[PDB]
Amino acid sequence: NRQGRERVYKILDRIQFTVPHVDIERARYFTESMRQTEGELLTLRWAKALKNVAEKMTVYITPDQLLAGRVGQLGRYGILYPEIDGDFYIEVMKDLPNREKSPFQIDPAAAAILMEEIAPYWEGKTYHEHLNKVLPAEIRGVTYHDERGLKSKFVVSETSSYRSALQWVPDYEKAMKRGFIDIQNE
Amino acid sequence: AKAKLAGLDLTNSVDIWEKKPFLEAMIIVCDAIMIWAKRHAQLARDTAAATSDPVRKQELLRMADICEHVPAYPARNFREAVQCQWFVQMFSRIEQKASAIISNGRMDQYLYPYYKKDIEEGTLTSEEAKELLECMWVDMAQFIDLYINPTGNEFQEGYAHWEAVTVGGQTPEGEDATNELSYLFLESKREFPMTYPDLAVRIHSR
Ligand SMILES: O=S(=O)(O)C[C@@H](O)CO
Repeated sequence: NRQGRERVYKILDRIQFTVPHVDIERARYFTESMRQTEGELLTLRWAKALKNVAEKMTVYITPDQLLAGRVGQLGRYGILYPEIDGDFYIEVMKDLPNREKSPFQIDPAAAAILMEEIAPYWEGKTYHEHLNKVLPAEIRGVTYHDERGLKSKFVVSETSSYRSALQWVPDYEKAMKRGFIDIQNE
Repeated sequence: AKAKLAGLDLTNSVDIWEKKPFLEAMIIVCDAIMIWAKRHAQLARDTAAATSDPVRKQELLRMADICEHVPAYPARNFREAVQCQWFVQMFSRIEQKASAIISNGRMDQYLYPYYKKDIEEGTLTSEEAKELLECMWVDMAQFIDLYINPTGNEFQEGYAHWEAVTVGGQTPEGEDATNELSYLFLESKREFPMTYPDLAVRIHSR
């Protein structure tokens, strides 16, 4: 029932029926900053990294949108958080496009930057590697099937190595009522 | 450490993480120094077998008995007490670079029960005790504080070191703590002049 909805349907028609792409820019510019700020307060490193992303990443207006802003290329896309689970990239990226559940495609140039520049930085540094490393022997059995912790046991499953955090709702109202100049002045 | 570990509640949400890894570390560090000492006992036997001089051979053999007992088990006499001390201070250097090189504590106090007993029972003389302490000094004199960072080098130039040995002072009950060993340390410093050990005396109003 498309009467009066020419704009949204034109946007949605172009992307429905398409395989999502892996966009690497957030992860690239995040990593580029973080590797220079090691040892500083983590949220300070993180803010500097987000500023690096804000300055260097491609900015976008989706064709025909009234809203400005994406965090990755046109089409359906996802982005990367190697701080969580970068130790999986070597095992998973090759199989992403043929994944029975939720396939993704990755462009060859993007994959080259991902595996040659991004993933090597995060070796020995990911949250997943650290958790797997230190988990008490009495707990491993119900947690991971394998010594690298790449396979869950699906008995007592940890869920912190595939996401940064629980769900969250920020205070949007505060942002629109005050603006970030006033928040910064605070 | 093992007993503390058995007393944790390893069914609760926290002990397995907050406390057990520390007690595991303590169990391991106790093995470390004991393993190290045991390898010395065997080195002494092998050295004894390769040594023709009968006297030094017996010396090396008594050394092996000593290193088999201490620091794993309580010292039984002055010679075991000193070699225990020696293992702890040398393994402390392996542990870390404590400023000034690790200090030696109130040697005249904690060695005195061993020294008095062996003296009385005729297993030890004061000349032999003094020789053993002086053996400590000449091997301490071969461990040189190595500062790489120029700041450390210029704040401790000339291999500056202060491996303090404390004699005299007061007991934990606040009476004078002078004993025969206190005097022995001062005699040895006069008789055997040398830049080791850093002999430090506690003074009080009495
Ligand atoms: O509460 S969370 O475990 O972060 C996510 C759940 O709300 C939706 O998947």
